[PDB]
Amino acid sequence: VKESKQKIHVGPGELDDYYGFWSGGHQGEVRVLGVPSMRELMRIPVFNVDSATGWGLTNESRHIMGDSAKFLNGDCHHPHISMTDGKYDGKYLFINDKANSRVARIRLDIMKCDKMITVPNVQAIHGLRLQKVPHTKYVFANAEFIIPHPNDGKVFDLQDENSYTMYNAIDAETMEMAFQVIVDGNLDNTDADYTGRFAAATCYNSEKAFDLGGMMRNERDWVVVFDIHAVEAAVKAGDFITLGDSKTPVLDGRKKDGKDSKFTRYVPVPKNPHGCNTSSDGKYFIAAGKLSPTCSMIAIDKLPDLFAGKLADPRDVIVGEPELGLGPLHTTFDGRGNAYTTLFIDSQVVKWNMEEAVRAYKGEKVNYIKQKLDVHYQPGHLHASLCETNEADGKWLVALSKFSKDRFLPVGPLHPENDQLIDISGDEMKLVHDGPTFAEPHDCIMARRDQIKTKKIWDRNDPFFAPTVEMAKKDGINLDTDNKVIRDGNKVRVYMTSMAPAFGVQEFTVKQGDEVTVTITNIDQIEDVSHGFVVVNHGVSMEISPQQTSSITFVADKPGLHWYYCSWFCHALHMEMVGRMMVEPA
Amino acid sequence: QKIHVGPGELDDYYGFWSGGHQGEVRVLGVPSMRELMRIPVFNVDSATGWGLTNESRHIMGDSAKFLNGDCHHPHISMTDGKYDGKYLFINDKANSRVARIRLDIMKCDKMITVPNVQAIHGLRLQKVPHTKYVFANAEFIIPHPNDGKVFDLQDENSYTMYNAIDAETMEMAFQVIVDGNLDNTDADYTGRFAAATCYNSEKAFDLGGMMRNERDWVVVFDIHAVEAAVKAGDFITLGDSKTPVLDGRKKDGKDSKFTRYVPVPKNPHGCNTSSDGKYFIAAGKLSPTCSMIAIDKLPDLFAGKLADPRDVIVGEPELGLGPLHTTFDGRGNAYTTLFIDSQVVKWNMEEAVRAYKGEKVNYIKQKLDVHYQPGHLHASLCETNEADGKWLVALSKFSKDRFLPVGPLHPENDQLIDISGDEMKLVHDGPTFAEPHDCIMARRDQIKTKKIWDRNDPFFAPTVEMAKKDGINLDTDNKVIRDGNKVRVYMTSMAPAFGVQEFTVKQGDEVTVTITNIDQIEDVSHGFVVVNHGVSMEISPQQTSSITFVADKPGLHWYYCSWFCHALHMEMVGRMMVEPAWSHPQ
Ligand code: CUZ
Ligand code: CUZ
Ligand code: CUA
Ligand code: CUA
Ligand SMILES: [Ca+2]
Ligand SMILES: [Ca+2]
Ligand SMILES: [Cl-]
Ligand SMILES: [Cl-]
Ligand SMILES: [Cl-]
Ligand SMILES: [K+]
Ligand SMILES: [K+]
Ligand code: NA
Ligand code: NA
Repeated sequence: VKESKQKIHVGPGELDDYYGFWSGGHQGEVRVLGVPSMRELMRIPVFNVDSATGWGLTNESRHIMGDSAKFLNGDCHHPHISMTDGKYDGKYLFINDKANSRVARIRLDIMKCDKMITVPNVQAIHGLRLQKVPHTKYVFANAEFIIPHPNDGKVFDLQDENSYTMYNAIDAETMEMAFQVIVDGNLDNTDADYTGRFAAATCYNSEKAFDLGGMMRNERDWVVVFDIHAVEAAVKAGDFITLGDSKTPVLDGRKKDGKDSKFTRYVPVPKNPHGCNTSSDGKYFIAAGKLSPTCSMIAIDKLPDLFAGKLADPRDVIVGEPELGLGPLHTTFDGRGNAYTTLFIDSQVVKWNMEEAVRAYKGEKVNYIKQKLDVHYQPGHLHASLCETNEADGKWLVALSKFSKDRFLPVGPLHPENDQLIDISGDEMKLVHDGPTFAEPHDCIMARRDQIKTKKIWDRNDPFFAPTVEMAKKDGINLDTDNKVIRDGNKVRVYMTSMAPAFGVQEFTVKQGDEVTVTITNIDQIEDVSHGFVVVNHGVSMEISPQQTSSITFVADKPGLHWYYCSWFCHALHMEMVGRMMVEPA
Repeated sequence: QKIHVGPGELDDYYGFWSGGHQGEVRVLGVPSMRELMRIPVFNVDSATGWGLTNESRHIMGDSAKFLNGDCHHPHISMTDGKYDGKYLFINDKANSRVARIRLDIMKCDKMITVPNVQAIHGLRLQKVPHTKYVFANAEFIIPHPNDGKVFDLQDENSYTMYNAIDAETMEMAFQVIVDGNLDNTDADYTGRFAAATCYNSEKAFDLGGMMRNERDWVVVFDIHAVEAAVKAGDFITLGDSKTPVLDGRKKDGKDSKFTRYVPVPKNPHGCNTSSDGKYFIAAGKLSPTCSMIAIDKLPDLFAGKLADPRDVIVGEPELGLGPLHTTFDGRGNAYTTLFIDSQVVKWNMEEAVRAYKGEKVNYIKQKLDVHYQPGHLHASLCETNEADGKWLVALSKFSKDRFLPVGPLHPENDQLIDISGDEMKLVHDGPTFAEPHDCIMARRDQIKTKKIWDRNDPFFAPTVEMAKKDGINLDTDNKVIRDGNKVRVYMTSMAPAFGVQEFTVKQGDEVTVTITNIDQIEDVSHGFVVVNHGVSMEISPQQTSSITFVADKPGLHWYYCSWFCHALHMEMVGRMMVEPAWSHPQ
């Protein structure tokens, strides 16, 4: 007998116990919450354009985004923290972009997106998870949609032999592509084991159809399992192809005339399975059945035998398939032997014992279902604290539901999502908080307070703005001290320091049509004294936090006097922290 | 007073938070302080497609080219000095705009760029007999014309103007040229008078210059006199704008018919009408005081019956360091933020008024420490004669240690204070992104929202007229219209299927996709994303939405529904097929 009775109120002056990193869904950002208060502490722009910080407007951010800076949107579902020996190391957060086919990396010491990649020769990055062991060497990412190769407009048929999608591995540290694996069917969600050898992904479109009925035709789709050791061996030996103008090694993981690839095995699983979740004891890949009212449990310790050809049937790695309820979508773990699964249709979270499900599969009469909790309403992902690590602590559970209906004040035709906090510390789940959120977070991830270490002020050598420091070097500029205007034909480069309540350059004059770059170094050393920079009626806006250098480029297309001001309230004389751009007529 | 809203309980008040330089409006429930909705206004919203869709860009006009805004001052329309819940208005200081939000659909439905001005900062609404005018301050002095010949702020044609917008039409009504500049503004409870603070009476551009005078002033506007001069045709126009412009400057020491200038120390900031209608209260900022202007003495001031503009001042209580803003409990007490001392001071207005007559009396009742450096503050219904004295939000600019570390950029701290009793009680610390400046609360029963769209809503009526030219009936048609190098796709949607699931175009075609969500069930919203084309929008039940993009890439391109709407949501998808340009003319 142990009861669920954790404190939920975080009063003035008290601090949260966990960080929560919420995906922003089709709003495109990442949100940092405090747990258990469920208050949003910070927003990290990633695929959105952020008016406040200038992400998407500044030269530093557009350099990280590359050519994809032309997009103003993203759709990000699956945030994950890098690991060392199967435990969070607090270094990086990665997330997908389903809308423009990207993966982004966030540095958790500065809480900024510091790298972004457009995955080549695919459409729509959905599923994303990280290698756990020995550490996060690879980010694994699913491309969801089957497309022609090449996609040059000659062939549109998804049944053609060169229409397919690929599993993607990105080098976590360099954020360059490592390899791609062609698969049969498509790819939904993915997870990795606790050794580094295996990863797995659900497939819902084994039919390679484009219509709803066609995509639901097969009694079973599959989870495809990847022998990452085998893939690495083939890349190391150089036997791969490349596609288009991308140098990424491409390996063929499709079945050929019934014959298995070295790189993959296809484990039949009902039906349009969705979630793909590694148990924290590392025993199971658990696929949520969605259209089937089940989960399927793949025994990871049978996968070597499967790939060695020792097993008569790929279904032999299935060791449990418990019946849970209508519309299972995702599963998480308390570290105590229980799994917790969302039932989208029944609108519940079901708590069940994994080892008892395995014994039921053998035909033992044993009830593995422990409890069903109503949630509100239609849950998608759920996440228990540290569930993606061998330190899963069984304390907090968030169920992220898609219809809030009557749970909050009405706010028009568009409704918030309902992310509900559930106490799982004891024998019974207890619903303790309804958290409304914008734009459909899909998944979230929690970390202990002590697993995240952040900078209080920027380092002057930070790679985030090192290209800008390089530009300054070519102009002979010492960013820490200089207040100067460089003139270069019709280009103008303003460099200034800033120190509340004054910009270091408070007026400058240019010619109508000049392309103006303004670089600002915040030389305040007091924590929290951020500055801003807005040029009135020019669409220019950006953050400069303590010891940061930030820069932005715009064309002075309007003759006359044009004011600029500090947007970050920074001092009693904030309103007076202004300057003038004077534009001489053409 | 209930502080906590548990699962299944609803908040008692709506809160409408400004987003500051993040550019949106945020809808909170009070007292839980949870964010229920985001309403994009000057920001580009990836989730709903605000700034990408044709409906939103139509409302933004040419200013749709800007991806940023800086909004500070949200206010709710009134009838006879009470909220009527029809509209919310807000400023854009970055690109000189005013936006209107329709509170039944919680969307921005109108936007205006204020002509011949730079930086719309202060904004407030006429109270009586209703909100006929939106009053808005242009903060920065500029030359007229601003054509690059003259830059001097001391030129006789360099000035700023006070701005009145017709609330219902969202067209300019008039502009009043003023001496000095403009900061914040409020209106009386008769409709005759508005008032604004000025901090740059010096017409300087440097910090020392702007602080030189011991007093600036609050300028008072006789709206009756302005309206009468407009009716009589007694006005000019500036540049290409037909807005009536009136001259409220002093000339050679003689007052305008339209304005009186009340000397007030010192770089004063907040300008707040007491809920009993007695006072304009200006916060002294650099002077440790507030100055109370007796509204019932203004008739005598404009009739030349007073010896000295100071004679309308009837109190100037000393409150503490850095008074910024004042609000009201409706019980005769005022509450003022002290930015420097980092407190809210509660004081009794009538006792301050007799202390100004020399009657020694302690008008200060309590000082509450806030965390840290408060800017605006807001008591529930403070802007109406229904000011109820229950809740107070102080919106602070430095959160320092009050929340978990999240890197060099910190959240703001908006603190909920119980003022229902004699003693202010700090109950909740609410972290927020991007610097909310002001917020406004409304009782739950003052806001009436629509659960699904009306098919004749003006928000998308232009789109309906477009469809009519094509013979479309949006409620039923699934058609692809071709028109040269334009393609107009019209479809219905109903979970989990798009009404048009594939279409074919030529490379280079300009494609418009119009979607009408014909689901009738509340909260069943759909989305639309074209992979790798930067296209994303919301379509909520009974809404029509449209978006335009170029099919610049040959081949098959998937589109999908971004709003989780159904168990088969992963499968609500379609295909755009783009025929290569080398197979088509040119
Ligand atoms: Cu993209 S899917 Cu269950 Cu993760 Cu939401
Ligand atoms: Cu724009 S100022 Cu006190 Cu309102 Cu923040
Ligand atoms: Cu710098 Cu406010
Ligand atoms: Cu329509 Cu999900
Ligand atoms: Ca299938
Ligand atoms: Ca002054
Ligand atoms: Cl998953
Ligand atoms: Cl238990
Ligand atoms: Cl104010
Ligand atoms: K939703
Ligand atoms: K701040
Ligand atoms: Na990159
Ligand atoms: Na307009």
